[PDB]
Parts: sequence; C-alpha cells; structure tokens
Amino acid sequence: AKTTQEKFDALKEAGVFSGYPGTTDAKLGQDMTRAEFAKVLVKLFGLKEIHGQYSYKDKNYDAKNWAAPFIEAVTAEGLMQAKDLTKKIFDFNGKITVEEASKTLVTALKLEPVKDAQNKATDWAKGYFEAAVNAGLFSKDANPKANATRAQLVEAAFAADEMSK
Ligand SMILES: CO[C@@H]1O[C@H](CO)[C@@H](O[C@@H]2O[C@@H]3CO[C@](C)(C(=O)O)O[C@H]3[C@H](O)[C@@H]2NC(C)=O)[C@H](O)[C@H]1NC(C)=O
Repeated sequence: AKTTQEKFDALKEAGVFSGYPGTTDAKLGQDMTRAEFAKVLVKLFGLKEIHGQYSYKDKNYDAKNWAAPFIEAVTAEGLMQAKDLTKKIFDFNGKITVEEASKTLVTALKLEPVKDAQNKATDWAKGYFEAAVNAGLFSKDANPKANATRAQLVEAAFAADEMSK
C-alpha cells in the first residue's frame, strides 16, 4: 500500500516518470499536459520514440521541444490524435480531461467499455469512464469532465503498469 508520492517514486525508478529538471517537486496537484500524457503513454505501452520528424505546425513544436519524440510516437500509434486534423495542431501545453484519459487508457489496455454506463461523463466517454473506474484507473467520484491532475495520472499509470506486467 503506497501514497501517490510513493507511486510516483516507484514509477520514476521504473523510468515511466522522471519529474521536472532542477526540482524534486513532482507537482502532483497541477493539471497534466497533453505532452506529459504522450510521454507516460510511450513508457507504459513500450512505444518507439520518433526523433527528427514533426507532424504538427504548433509554434515551438520542433527539435527544441522535448515532447516531440513522444507526441510523434502516440500520433503514429493512434493513442492520441490532433486537436485540429486540418491545421495539424497538437496543442502540447493543452490539458486532458479524466474522461479523455479514461478512453485512451481503457483502449490501450484492451479493456471493453461498459454498455449503458450510469455516470456524469460526456455521452462518448460514459462506457470508458465506467470501465476505467472498474479497473481502478480513476476514482468513481472523479469529475470525468475535469482536467486530470498529475496525481490522477500517477495513480492511473501505477495501476496500468501493474495490470500490464
Ligand atoms: C523548458 O520546459 C521544460 O522542459 C523540460 C525538459 O527539458 C520538461 O521536462 C519534462 O517534464 C515532464 C513532466 O512530466 C513527465 C510525465 C514526468 O515524468 O513527470 O514527463 C517529464 C519529461 O520526461 C521531462 N522531464 C525531464 C526531467 O526531462 C519540462 O516539463 C518543461 N517545463 C515546462 C514548464 O513546460
């Protein structure tokens, strides 16, 4: 039995998390970015990083962007998609809702969404949020429409890692 910080520490040892350069602060309280989620997904699901290729036109999406090799990987693999497919915008600083994360992780873990799920999630997400709660990826009382915190994604990543092992 481990606290959120202990789960982060365990996942850091496993190489799934690394925290931020120049601080021991895991910043568990703040909303995870789409870039951070791409990195965690690559580590969880053993995806190959794709260096030196840029599939998006976002300002400051280039070789200088640490997240590009992870964003490219989840893009090719189809675990994450463009925010704007036509303008080819990823929105790497953008946040991710609990229900968005639920669909991505449930799909990646090859779990089946729950038919006619009764919960507060958006219609497209109801089955995925329910399946995520049932598999111990998120708490039943999480707001599915709220931005997922780094704490929530540490908890989810720890469960996904244990179920994938
Ligand atoms: C210059 O911008 C900084 O660049 C850093 C890499 O050089 C970047 O570091 C990343 O931080 C991410 C935080 O979330 C996760 C999921 C984590 O493991 O905790 O992934 C981390 C990346 O691996 C990377 N961290 C390191 C030590 O290189 C900062 O986030 C990023 N900070 C911000 C505020 O965007």
